[PDB]
Amino acid sequence: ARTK
Amino acid sequence: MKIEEGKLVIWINGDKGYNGLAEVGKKFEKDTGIKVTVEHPDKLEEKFPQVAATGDGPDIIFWAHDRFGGYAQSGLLAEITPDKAFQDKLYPFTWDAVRYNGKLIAYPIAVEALSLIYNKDLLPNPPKTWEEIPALDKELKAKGKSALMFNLQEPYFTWPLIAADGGYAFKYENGKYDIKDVGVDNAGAKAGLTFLVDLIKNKHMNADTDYSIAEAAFNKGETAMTINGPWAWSNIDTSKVNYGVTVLPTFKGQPSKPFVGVLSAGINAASPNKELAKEFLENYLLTDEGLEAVNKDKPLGAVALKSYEEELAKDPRIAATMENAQKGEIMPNIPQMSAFWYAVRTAVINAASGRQTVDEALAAAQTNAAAEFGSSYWTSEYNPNAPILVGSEVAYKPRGEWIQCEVLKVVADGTRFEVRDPEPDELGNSGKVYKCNRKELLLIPPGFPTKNYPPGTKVLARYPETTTFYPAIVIGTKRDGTCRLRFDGEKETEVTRRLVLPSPTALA
Ligand SMILES: OC[C@H]1O[C@H](O[C@H]2[C@H](O)[C@@H](O)[C@@H](O)O[C@@H]2CO)[C@H](O)[C@@H](O)[C@@H]1O
Repeated sequence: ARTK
Repeated sequence: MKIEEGKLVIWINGDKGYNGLAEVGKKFEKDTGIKVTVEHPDKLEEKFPQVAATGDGPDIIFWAHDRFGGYAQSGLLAEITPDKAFQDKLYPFTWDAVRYNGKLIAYPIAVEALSLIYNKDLLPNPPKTWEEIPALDKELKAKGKSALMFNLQEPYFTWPLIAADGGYAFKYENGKYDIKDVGVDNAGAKAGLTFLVDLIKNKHMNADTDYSIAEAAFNKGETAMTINGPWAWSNIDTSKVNYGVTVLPTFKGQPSKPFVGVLSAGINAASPNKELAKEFLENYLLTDEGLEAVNKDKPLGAVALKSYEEELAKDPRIAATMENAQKGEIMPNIPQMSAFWYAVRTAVINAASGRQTVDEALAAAQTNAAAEFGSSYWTSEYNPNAPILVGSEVAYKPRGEWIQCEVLKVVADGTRFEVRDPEPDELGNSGKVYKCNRKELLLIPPGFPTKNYPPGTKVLARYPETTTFYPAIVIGTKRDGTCRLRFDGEKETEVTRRLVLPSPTALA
């Protein structure tokens, strides 16, 4: 997934 | 013993005569010394399987017969044991509606169909056709009235128009419904839904109208017509409106075809009170006096009990109900009905709101009406947990971050899923596939949200520029529906309501  | 033992708990929908049913309860209580509690929880048709599957839930559940084949298939309903003398008391048609796999799985109570209800003072001669409604609305708007308001949030009320020119749910061939032959996306269904959408585009109806809004408008004399069933007549009687109940308008010269429902009472398969339930239903409710008590509260429609029906048969509103019923079709009771209703609900709402075209909305419904679905273990009053379908977007918990995934497979009656994180992974640029259970995912609802989370609610929300859901707290909600959040462990962050989910950690 894309993460912060 | 089970906590349920030694009393009766009965569930019935909030639009039915639950107070009348409790009067029947009191007669039973007087004779037996056993307590009866009637309840009308919201979404009871969805709640029942969850509680009955654990051996809990009400002893008796009331709903239209369409949902009972699914309950029976799932092992949630006891086979009922009326003798031949009792069976003789009810119309054979009504017993047929409560048969599943050749077994009686509920007691039939009454036949329901929608009719056109009209204000005789505003409209002494109601339209015979749907096509007449636009001009009538133009006429009535000049005096600050409207032609027609009915519930647009439940596909039941739009179905008569969808079916009129050829829409159907499941095709009946060789004594059975073919779950691979769905008719929600044919020319007839498209034509009917298009007419509805055009009514809305042309400001003759509002896509947001629901049961309560339409009822209030009709009963206050603001709209000249509504579409409703027998249960609604009591509230109209109490209002100052002079009303008639009549045949639904035709569409393209063909009758509207309402679904016919048989209100039915099932006995929970896990109930330790099956004999008490049988005594209540056979000896108290399904009698002239029992049905009269319920009917006096909210009309039942055309009752299953022959002796009492001979009276109701003369009511012009009942004649109209049966005329509409004859022009319609009996709902199937197959397990696929719940998937069908979710699909058609979504299509009607999305087309009415303009979010999707009629063709787009009905194509999706055709696909999903025939599909297996699941639900998240996690329930919330603010966000739906079903249906989780192939193509749904979910948050998935890897084995406090949750990741956005697409659903690829739903298997084992919705207890197991295959979900894919579509972002490139070291083990595949098309994304990583996981297998998971109901506790490991949350549904991201695909449609416009319906409810705000109260300030202070712990949530999982997608962080901007990520596809990961992180724990947060709701500070508040903007008018437009946007959530103002404080993310745990990081200015407040604004996140679209669609991307804000329940927190299983908080729920647990
Ligand atoms: O809208 C889908 C819904 O339709 C039927 O529910 C009816 C019910 O039969 C009526 O008695 C009354 O309560 O209005 C309901 C519609 O809001 C089906 O019986 C139900 O399973 C389905 O979800």
